[PDB]
Parts: sequence; structure tokens; C-alpha cells
Amino acid sequence: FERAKTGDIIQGLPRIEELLEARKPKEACILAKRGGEVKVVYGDGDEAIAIKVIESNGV
DNA sequence: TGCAAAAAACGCATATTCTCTATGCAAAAAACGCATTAATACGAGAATTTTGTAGCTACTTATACAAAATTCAGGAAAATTTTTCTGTATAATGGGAGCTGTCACGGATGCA
Repeated sequence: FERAKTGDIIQGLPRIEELLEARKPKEACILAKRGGEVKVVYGDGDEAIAIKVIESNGV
């Protein structure tokens, strides 16, 4: 089962230092070059759990 | 239970009279004066005489040389303790002791 890794005893003394020295909050790395739109749900038509990201103007 | 009323007491007629307010007597204190004697103090004399001043004299000390008769600081032996060095001869042939339950981070390497 998906299970709680959320919180609402969250964002406390630890959840700030990770931004103070500016570490890797979420360690993500999404890019940008503008398109941008609903983009199906994951890029191109998505599919069974397919995964991509988003586009409007762009090449 | 209202008084009218009688007798004896209790109130308007003086003797008595007796504490009482009132002056002359008298006796001894006292204090004042006659006063007398003695003592408290003035006068003179020369005697002691201590203090005040000078010079002499004896004691006391200012000072100038220094090795007195005694203290001490090294110097150089011992005296005993202690310290460093050297030496003693069978065989002996690879070292124990915890680290193994922390979370998270930042490089820094290895390993295909």
C-alpha cells in the first residue's frame, strides 16, 4: 500500500537547514525550456504508467 | 375616717451664769552700758642671710689611626651514600583485542 511519507508534524528545525546550506531539497532536476501545458499526463499521450513532461510554444 | 379638742409640751415672758474677752502685775530674761584687761597689732633694730654674679677648675667628652681580639666566606680535602656502567654462559624460534545497533554529509577514489 502506498503509505504516509507526508507529514503535518513536518517542516521543523531539520526542514530548513537542508535549505540553508542549500543542499539538494528533493534532489530533483526538472528542466525548463519553455513549452509548458497539461501535456496529456506524462509527455506524449502518456500510456500505461509512461512518464514524460510538458510543452507549448516550443520546438 | 372627716375633727374638735385637751393636756402636756413647746414656744414668748427673765433670772442665772458662766465661758468668757478684757488690763494691770510681776518676775526674770536680756541687753546695754560702765568699763576693765588683755591681746592683736604697729615701731624700731640690726641679724641673718639667700640669691645673684664672677672666675677658676675638674670632669667630660670631640675626635682621628687603625688592625684590637673575634666573625665569616670560600676552598679544598674527606665520608658516605648513591648513581651509572659493565658484567655474570643449558635450551628457550611470528602478538592480543576489541569494531561489527547512529544519522547525515562531502569529497575521493575504484571498477567496470
